[PDB]
Amino acid sequence: EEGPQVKIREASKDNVDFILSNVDLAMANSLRRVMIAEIPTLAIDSVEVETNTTVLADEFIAHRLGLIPLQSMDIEQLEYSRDCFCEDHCDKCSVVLTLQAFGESESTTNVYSKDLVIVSNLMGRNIGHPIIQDKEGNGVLICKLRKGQELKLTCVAKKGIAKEHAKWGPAAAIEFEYDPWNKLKHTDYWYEQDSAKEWPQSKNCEYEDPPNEGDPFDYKAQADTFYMNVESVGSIPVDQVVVRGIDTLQKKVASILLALTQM
Amino acid sequence: CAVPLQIVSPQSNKPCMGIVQDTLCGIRKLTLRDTFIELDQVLNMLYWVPDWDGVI
Amino acid sequence: NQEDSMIMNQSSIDRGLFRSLFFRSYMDQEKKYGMSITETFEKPQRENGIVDQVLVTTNQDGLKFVKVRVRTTKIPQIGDKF
Amino acid sequence: MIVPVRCFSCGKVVGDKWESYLNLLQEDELDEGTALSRLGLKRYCCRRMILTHVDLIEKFLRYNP
Amino acid sequence: SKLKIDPDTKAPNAVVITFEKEDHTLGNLIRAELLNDRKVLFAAYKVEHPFFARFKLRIQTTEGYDPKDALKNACNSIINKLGALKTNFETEWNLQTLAADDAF
Amino acid sequence: RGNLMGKRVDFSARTVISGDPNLELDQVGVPKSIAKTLTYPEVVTPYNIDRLTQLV
Amino acid sequence: PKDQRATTPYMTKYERARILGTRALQISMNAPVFVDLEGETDPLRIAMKELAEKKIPLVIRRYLPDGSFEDWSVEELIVDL
Amino acid sequence: ATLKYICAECSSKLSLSRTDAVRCKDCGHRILLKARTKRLVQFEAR
Ligand SMILES: [Zn+2]
Ligand SMILES: [Zn+2]
Ligand SMILES: [Zn+2]
Repeated sequence: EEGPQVKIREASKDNVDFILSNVDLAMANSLRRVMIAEIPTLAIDSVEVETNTTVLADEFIAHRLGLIPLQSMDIEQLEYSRDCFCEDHCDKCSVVLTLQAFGESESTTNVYSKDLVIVSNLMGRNIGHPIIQDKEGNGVLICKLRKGQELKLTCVAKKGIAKEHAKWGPAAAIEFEYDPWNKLKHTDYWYEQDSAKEWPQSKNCEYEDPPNEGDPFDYKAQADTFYMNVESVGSIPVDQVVVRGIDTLQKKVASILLALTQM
Repeated sequence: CAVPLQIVSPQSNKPCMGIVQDTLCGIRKLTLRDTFIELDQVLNMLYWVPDWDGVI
Repeated sequence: NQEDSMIMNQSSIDRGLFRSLFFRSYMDQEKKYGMSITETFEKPQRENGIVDQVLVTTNQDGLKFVKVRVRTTKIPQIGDKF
Repeated sequence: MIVPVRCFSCGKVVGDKWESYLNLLQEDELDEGTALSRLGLKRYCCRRMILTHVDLIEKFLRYNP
Repeated sequence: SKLKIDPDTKAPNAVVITFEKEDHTLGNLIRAELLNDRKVLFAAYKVEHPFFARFKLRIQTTEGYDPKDALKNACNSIINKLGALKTNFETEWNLQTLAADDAF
Repeated sequence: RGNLMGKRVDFSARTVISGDPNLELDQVGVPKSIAKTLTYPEVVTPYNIDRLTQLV
Repeated sequence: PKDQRATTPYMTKYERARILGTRALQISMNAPVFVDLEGETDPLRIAMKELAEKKIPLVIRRYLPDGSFEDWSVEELIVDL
Repeated sequence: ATLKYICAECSSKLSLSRTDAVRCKDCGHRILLKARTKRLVQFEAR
């Protein structure tokens, strides 16, 4: 296409690194901000406690359960509770799971995510599954239990946005870098004697010809090229994260257009 | 007791208030000889001035 | 952050930074001596937190005593000290 | 207490490396830096969250009740 | 109610728009888009107060060119740019994933 | 000294302070809870009954 | 002793404040309005406008050390504050 | 009477009421631990 051009350098399950060109600065910054903020996903929100004979306090366990990653491919197929006409919660707008265990042996028992049990009807939608990136598949460590203890509770997760609160954070780190050679003179490097030796070279520096000392400043240059690297939390495939962010930004713009038409 | 009516305190013929902390530091860099502002930047800055008359 | 004040990453707080439990305890005595003095707390007829533990005992004198411990969750707020 | 679920700044999950991290410290008798590198914690903002953690729950569980 | 549009009084062909529940993410994008339109005489924004997601955008244009129409054109341009970006990125992801099918 | 030259008073508030560059000198941000606690016995008149009617 | 009053013909800041406040109080008490209501639902602003047009019917009794006094009409005075 | 109390220093329940003193029937202690409410508790993870 004639719009922004893309060139991926590396691609894994956790992070995607690529180069975005033929685009202004504002658009790239907006993409970064959106991927961080408005990426609708699922997360535990409501915690009901039956019993807690554990060391830790209830609210502590609820808070921790809030941040366990969850499967959210079909999150778009799920509806926000704030819009669902059901009281409290419903399968069409929420996912219910439970956590039950109790001390059995004198040794500590490590209550993990994999012990979380899906209860409500998924309607076949690929959502609600706790995400385990562990080598042993043990998953996140929810808590610990002694022999003469017991912990049972019910959790309800709802679709929400990281902007509202962190627990919906889908993307951990976004490396974002442009004009590594500082051709645009957007920066004045601090130095003691000479920046040319007192500053390390960015790994991306090898993707452009080093600037020539004998050339005058290009005062008309635009901050065109960009280098980005998104590390997903595992809740969504990285490419899906990029696609969803792009779609969400375009949808905000479309909503502004629709509001203008209504005006 | 309205704030402006005490801008000049009769204690020492000096206005007690003034620019301090980061705002003071920023001014020196801004008005410095080696400072220049690009068009896009100016328009945004101008709109911050609540009393701007609308003239570039 | 003009004066000594500070900017704190909001999302970082939500991920746990500087979260703090806060336990407080209340105690009360059922009544004074048994010398024709009477009072109790059996739900007579007509701060923020939750009940964590309720402990009932008695002094060496046989007067019943009650201790209540309640707990809450401090979530960093603008204006706190650091 | 116990391993926090997520890094405060990064948001990268760390509440799953505790077991393998302790293993590498003891089972493989490696230094902290090498082990952390093996876990993929390529940013100090996330390496910190494990390196500095103090595990107290081990001591709370000592109590019989 | 999300948007409010009003005419400025300090200059002609100038308007001020208030966006509720909105912030830099889209505001700076829209301003950068606007400043690429030749007929636009002036375009900028600001955020009155961090505590509120209130976004104020002022735009002045040449005669016979409604600033609202300029905003519509900027929105259309942004939408088309995003669409092209998504298409190219999807194709690039497919081609690179063919390799990543073995390396994840 | 303890009751006449000074004295405990009402219609008052006390709390911590903070900075706000985006606020005019003659302005001050007040916490909402306080604004819902202090009051003023405004008198009803023809020019304000409508607003007072709504406020009540 | 209205003849040869030895006090200044200008109006004092404290006098400005008290006159304005008192007139505002009367305005709030449904007292007679003396100028046009131009949307100034603020009684104090109404009093300010009245003072601007010298429509306030009041007189001040300034006191001297010995207890003697001078009476000055608000319309006599000069407002430069 | 009512499952109001638990015998500190032992998992056993006491479930005593008025005029039952505070002695633990199996431990002899003067320590009672109020039986936890059977009602459910709601928390908003955050
Ligand atoms: Zn539902
Ligand atoms: Zn980190
Ligand atoms: Zn016992």
